[PDB]
Amino acid sequence: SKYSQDVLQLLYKNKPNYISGQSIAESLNISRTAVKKVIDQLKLEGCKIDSVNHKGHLLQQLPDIWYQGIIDQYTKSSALFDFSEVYDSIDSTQLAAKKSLVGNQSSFFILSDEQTKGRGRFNRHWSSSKGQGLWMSVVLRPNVAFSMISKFNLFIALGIRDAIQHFSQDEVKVKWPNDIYIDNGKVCGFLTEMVANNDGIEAIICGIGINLTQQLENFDESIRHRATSIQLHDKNKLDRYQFLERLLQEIEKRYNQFLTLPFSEIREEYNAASNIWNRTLLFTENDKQFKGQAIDLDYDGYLIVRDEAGESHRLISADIDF
Amino acid sequence: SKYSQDVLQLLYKNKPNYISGQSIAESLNISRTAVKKVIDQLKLEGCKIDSVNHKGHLLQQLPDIWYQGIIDQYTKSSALFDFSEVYDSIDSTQLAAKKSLVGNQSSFFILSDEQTKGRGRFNRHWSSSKGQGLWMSVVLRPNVAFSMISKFNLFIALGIRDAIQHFSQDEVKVKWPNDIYIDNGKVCGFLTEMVANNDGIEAIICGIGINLTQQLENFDESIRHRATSIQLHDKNKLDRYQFLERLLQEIEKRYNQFLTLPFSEIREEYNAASNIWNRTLLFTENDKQFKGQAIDLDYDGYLIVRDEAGESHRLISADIDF
Ligand SMILES: O=C(O)CCCC[C@@H]1SC[C@@H]2NC(=O)N[C@@H]21
Ligand SMILES: O=C(O)CCCC[C@@H]1SC[C@@H]2NC(=O)N[C@@H]21
Repeated sequence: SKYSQDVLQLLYKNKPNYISGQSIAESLNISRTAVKKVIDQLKLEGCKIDSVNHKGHLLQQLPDIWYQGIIDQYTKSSALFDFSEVYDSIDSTQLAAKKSLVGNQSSFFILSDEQTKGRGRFNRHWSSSKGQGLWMSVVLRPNVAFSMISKFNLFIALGIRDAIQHFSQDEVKVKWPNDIYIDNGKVCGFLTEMVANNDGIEAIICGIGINLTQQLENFDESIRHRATSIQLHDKNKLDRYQFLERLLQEIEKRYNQFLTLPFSEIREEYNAASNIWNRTLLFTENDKQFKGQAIDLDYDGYLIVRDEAGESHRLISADIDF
Repeated sequence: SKYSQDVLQLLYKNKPNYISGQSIAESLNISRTAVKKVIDQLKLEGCKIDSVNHKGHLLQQLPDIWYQGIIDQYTKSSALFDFSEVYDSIDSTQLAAKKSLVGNQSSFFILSDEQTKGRGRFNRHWSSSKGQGLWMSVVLRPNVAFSMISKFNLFIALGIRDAIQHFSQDEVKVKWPNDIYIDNGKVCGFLTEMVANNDGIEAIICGIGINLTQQLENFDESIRHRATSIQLHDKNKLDRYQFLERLLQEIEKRYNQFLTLPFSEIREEYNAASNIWNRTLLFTENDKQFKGQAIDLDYDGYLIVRDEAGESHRLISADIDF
C-alpha cells in the first residue's frame, strides 16, 4: 500500500507512546479505515503492533525484513549519510551503489533483504539469503589521496567487529584484511572499493555482509563448519534494526578516526583483535600458492610475514586461509 | 528512420564501390522506395553520396556528426573493444561510461557530438560544442595493481599526441600529466580515472576531449589565446572519422606498450615531446600555490621539480599553468 511506510514511520517516530487511528489518519490525510487496512496488513507481515481501543497503536517489534520508511528515520537523524535505498531483492547492493554514486557527491547506503548476484573478493560468490543477514553497501566521500584506501579498511574492520561484538557472548576477532570471525565462524566478510584518480578519491564503497539469523542447517555443504551467524552467539533474539543502529554508530566513529588519525594510533588495538597470529596461514597469489607465519602489522598497515622458507615479506593485502 | 543506420552501414562497408537501390533493399528487406527516402534524408543531413542510375550509390564523405552504424563497423574490426555507444547529446561521456561499466567486463567506448555537463580535472567545466571535437570516454580492463594508474596516463598521452600529430603541420607537444598542446594551444585535455580495490583494477576510464574544427571565434572570452583546434594546424579539412581511426589505432598500440613495458622504455621519447622544460611553472595544491622549474621525469613517471626556493620535489601528479 501507498502509505504503509508513512504509517510505519509515524509508529516508530512515536515510541514509546500510542497514537490513534484518528491521529495518524489526519497526518497522512486518508480515511481512518484506510489506516485499519494498513495496520492489519503490517501485522500480517509480522509487525508486533499493540492496538488498544481509545488509546491507539504502539509499534513493539519489527520483522526480519527492512522498511524504507523506518530506515529514513535513520538517515534523517544522521550527520554522515544523506540518504539510503532499501530493497527486498536485488542484483547486488554494491552494483547498485556503484551506479547510484555517479555524477553526485552524496554519502549514502543501500540495504537489501536478499541479493541474487551477491559477490565477495575476487568475484567470488557470496550467499545473501532472504531476511538472514545485513547485506549493505556504504558510499563515503573522504577527500584524501587514492593510496589511503587500505588504511580505511583497517579502521572500518574494527568498527564492524565492535558492532557485531556488542551482541556476541563469544570472542569476535578480525582476520585481516577483510574477514570478521567469531571463534571459527566467518560472521562477516567486507569489501572496500573505490572510484578514484591521481588527484584523489571520488568515492569509497564499502560492501558489508554480516550473517545474522542463520542456523548451521542454513549453510551450504561447501562451508558449514567455518561459518557462523551472530545469532549462534547471542542468548536473546537479535533485532536486525537494533544491530543496524549500533553498526552505523560504529562505522561512523571508526571513519572519523580514519580521517583524523594515523594507523599507529589504533595499531595495537587492531593487533589484540586479530586472530592470525601463531598459526599457520595459506596465502594464494594468482598461480602461486604458499604457506607462512603472520609476524606483525607495521605502522603503515602492512602485514609482515615469514613464509615457509624463512623469507620475509610486506603485504598491503593477501588472500589467507586457515 | 529505423534503417538509416543499417543503410549507412551498407554504404560504408562497400567502398569504393557503388551498390544499387535494389541490392540494399534486398539486404534489409524493405521497399526500394523506402531506401530512396532514407538516402535523401542522409544526403539532406550532409552526406556526400554519389547516386548514378544503373550503377547505384557511393558513400564519399560523412558530416561532422557521429553515426552508430558506421562506428559499429569499427568495433567489429577491433580486437581491443567489444562495443561502443554513440550519442548526439549527453550529460557526460565519462558519466555514461562510469555507469555502463558496472557488473561486466566489457572493453568499450562512448562518443557524443555534444556534452551538456562535460567536466575536466577537478570538476572543472569542459566546453563540449556540437560537432566540433572528439568527446569520448574509453573503458579498459588491464589486470594490474591499482598503483599502476599513473603509468597508463603517461603511455596514452603519447598515443594521443601521435594521432593528433599525424594531422598537424605544427609541433604537437605534451604538458604532463594530462594536456596535449600545439604551440600554445591546448588541443586536447584527457582524464584517467579508475574503479579499483586493493586486489587490483576493475576498470580504467580514460576521458578524452580533442578540439577538432574550431575557429578562434568559437572559444569563450576566458580562454581564446591558449586554445587551438586540430583544424587551425591542418591545411586540408580534417575528417572526424579519419582521425578517430588513427586515434584508436594509436590508443591501442600505446596501451599494449603500457602492459608489456616499463616506463623507461618510452621515458626519453616522452621527454622529447614534453613542453614543460626550461620554462617557469605555476603549481597549485589546494590552498597552496607556488612556482618552479621542471627538471626531469624519473624512471617511475614522477616529475622532479626545483621549486622557487631551491627545494626539490617528486610529484606523481601536479596542476601546472604557464
Ligand atoms: O569476500 C568476502 O570475504 C566478503 C564480501 C562482502 C559481501 C558484501 S554483502 C554486501 C554486498 N554486496 C555485494 O555484492 N557483496 C557484498
Ligand atoms: O581537464 C582537462 O584538462 C581535460 C578533461 C577531459 C575532457 C573529456 S571530454 C570527454 C569527456 N567527458 C567528460 O565528462 N570530460 C571529458
